[PDB]
Amino acid sequence: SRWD
Amino acid sequence: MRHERVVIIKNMFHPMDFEDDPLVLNEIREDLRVECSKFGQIRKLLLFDRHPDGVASVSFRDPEEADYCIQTLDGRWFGGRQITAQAWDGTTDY
Amino acid sequence: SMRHERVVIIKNMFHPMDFEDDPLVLNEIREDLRVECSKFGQIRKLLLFDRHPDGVASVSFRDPEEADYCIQTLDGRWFGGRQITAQAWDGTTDY
Repeated sequence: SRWD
Repeated sequence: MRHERVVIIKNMFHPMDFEDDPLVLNEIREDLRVECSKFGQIRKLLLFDRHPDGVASVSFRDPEEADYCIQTLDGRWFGGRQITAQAWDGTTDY
Repeated sequence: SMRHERVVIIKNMFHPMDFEDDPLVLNEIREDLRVECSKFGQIRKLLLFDRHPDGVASVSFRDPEEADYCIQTLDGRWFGGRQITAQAWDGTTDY
């Protein structure tokens, strides 16, 4: 995942 | 009186992100679905993979979910890029 | 690869086309890297291979613990669309  | 349900996200990607690897576009589309599902039910999810501004649109079932998505996502970081999130103007086709 | 390797190889930090249409970006990226890595240890040499298609930089530290710290902190960090990798130099590959 690339989130935050 | 428009009760806008569509969120426009920018700077989420660059089209060159996809040129080497043909799986990245679906990877990041599904990543966005997962994050956005935290705010409410999604009706329609579009990534404009040729747009140089890295634009996606996320359409929610209710305007309150769009408002909450905009509050939470604007200024957050996605793959090392700071994104913007704002209400669709209702007329622009990306 | 060496037991006490002090040289860190960082990859996917840029693409050479990043420097095509603005000659200031290279120096910004280079000092951004120097500023981050000097928190990890004394830098003996810092090199950006600005034409390498894989976006390679090498940072030589004074002590092996400094390289180990740099690797731990930077490896897998997201940066302008890519995950950078950070690993000990194998002591042979040129860039």
